[PDB]
Amino acid sequence: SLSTEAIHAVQALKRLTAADRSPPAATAAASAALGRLLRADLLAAMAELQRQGHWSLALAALHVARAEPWYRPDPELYATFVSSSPSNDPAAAAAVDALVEAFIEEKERGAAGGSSEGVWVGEDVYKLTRLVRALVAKGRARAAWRVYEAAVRKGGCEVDEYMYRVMAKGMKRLGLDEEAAEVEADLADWEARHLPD
Amino acid sequence: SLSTEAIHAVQALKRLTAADRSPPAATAAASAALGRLLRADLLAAMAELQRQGHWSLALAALHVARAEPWYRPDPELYATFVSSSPSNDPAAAAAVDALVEAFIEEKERGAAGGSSEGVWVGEDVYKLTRLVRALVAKGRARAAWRVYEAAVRKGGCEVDEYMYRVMAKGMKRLGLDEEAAEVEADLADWEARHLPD
RNA sequence: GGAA
RNA sequence: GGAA
Repeated sequence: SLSTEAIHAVQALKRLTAADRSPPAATAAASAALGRLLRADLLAAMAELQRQGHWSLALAALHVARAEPWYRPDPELYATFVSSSPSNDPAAAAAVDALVEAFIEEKERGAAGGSSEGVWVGEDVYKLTRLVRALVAKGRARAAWRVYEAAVRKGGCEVDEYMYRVMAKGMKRLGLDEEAAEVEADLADWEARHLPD
Repeated sequence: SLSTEAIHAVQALKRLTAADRSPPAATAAASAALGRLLRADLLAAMAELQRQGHWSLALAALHVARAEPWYRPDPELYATFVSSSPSNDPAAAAAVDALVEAFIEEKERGAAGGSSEGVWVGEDVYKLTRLVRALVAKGRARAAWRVYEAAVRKGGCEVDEYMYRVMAKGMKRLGLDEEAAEVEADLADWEARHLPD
């Protein structure tokens, strides 16, 4: 739920942008209304905006969160944005992809670039699977494939049958067959290492 | 709350109609009991009747309010009527629609018919969204669509993500799919103008 | 929140 | 479940 500190933060951001909805006035009100909010409250207000359908304003709270010190690239955080994005929206579709790009960049910008070893290894499987599954739902095939190819195939993050099953079905159901065949191959290799006899 | 002037106004209207409930005797008691009541008191008595379930009597206080000098077409005022209407009532369902018709007519009858420029532009988004959302709740799809098509699409009233989300889900959830697809299109166009990069 |  |  929302603390009275958060609910009022959302209220403010809306009353402010009520008069000016342009993108420059948005991040101005977002930064002002969600400026030094405790990690917990900021994160909540962000999801509260998503819930209400104010996606653009949620992205604003996302740019504010990035400028905070506790901000970390979270697969789940992004999954939310992907899920709460307007369907049948070419503009939004792009933002979703650009978002997925930001995530991977941020992730590999941390102690990566040559990390001993791996930004992606040790990543939360469940949360990562949620982002992927979410993208495959909105139909961002290419975008879903990039997270996989980067975190599982190149990133060396060990996932499970559930993850593969999601990607395999996803890619095959969104046209990317060469991709689907690869996922089935990775799984084949997975099942080879874990199956018994 | 109700002023002693209002509470007694409601009391009267009821005691009067108690003997005669017919529609002609209603507006007769409504006009008599709520005749020169201060804008504030009249409006309150109206909502008090709604609250009690006396919808027909609320409509009577609405016809009296229309004949007043301070009366203005208010999206919220109507939303109340739509909300307080008896569910599963074919008779009431019609009145709700006729009500929505009255609203748009009244709105465009003012300084409109060629206003430089727009009766609808500058309208209160929140209040307008409440009427729409209220109609979509009672399931008056066509009626909800008319307010949108007139105020947002033709009226040129600039709304937000929350408004679209309401209409998009509403139309799609009430059978009007062609309508829903259009709302998603308007939003797409909205998100194109306001999203970043 | 555009608020049993 | 990686959860109208």
